[PDB]
Amino acid sequence: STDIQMTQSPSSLSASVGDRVTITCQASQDISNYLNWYQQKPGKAPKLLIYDASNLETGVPSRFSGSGSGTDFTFTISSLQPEDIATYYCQQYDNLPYTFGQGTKLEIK
Amino acid sequence: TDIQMTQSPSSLSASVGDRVTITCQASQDISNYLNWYQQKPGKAPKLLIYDASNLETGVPSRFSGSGSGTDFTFTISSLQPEDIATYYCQQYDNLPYTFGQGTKLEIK
Repeated sequence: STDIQMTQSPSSLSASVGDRVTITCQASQDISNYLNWYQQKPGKAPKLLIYDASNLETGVPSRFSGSGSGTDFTFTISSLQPEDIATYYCQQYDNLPYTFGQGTKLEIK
Repeated sequence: TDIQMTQSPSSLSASVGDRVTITCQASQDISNYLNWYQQKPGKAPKLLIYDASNLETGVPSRFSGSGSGTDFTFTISSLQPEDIATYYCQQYDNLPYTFGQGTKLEIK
């Protein structure tokens, strides 16, 4: 088994407050729903937002969502807020080693 | 109810060739199910060590991990310039698979 590569796009984006943010990840192997989305702010650890492709982690605002199963996944922020400025990552958990996408750095326009 | 990983130190500085020692404590027994990731500046975290002590492909021999249960150590035997990064432990005994807070390593 080759390590699973997660292809995340875009690498950076800017948008305005309220805008819809759309990030994609494609897994190099079928990973079912074993895909998480994390938010990382400077100097902090990744924080789990979406687990098992589409489940909202406790305490996380509902503007955050995920979809997909198999190889193609999408993460959405339906209305971008100032506090959401961070780098986001997809990560797969189907098989060790757990692998991250390359990240998407968000900024406000 | 999520397992708390207490990683220390938060940051350190050391010299090329020095021994770097990072610890993680789990709030409950996680057997051997501990990962160590390296996150180089601007990059995603990359898994170096799994099952507490097993090295991934291409990880050089200066990296090691030890411990079981609640008490774990990550060691760089001889720090190299390319090792400057933030390191994270992660338990994968019980979902969610929670992370330590990180250790930011710099050169003196």
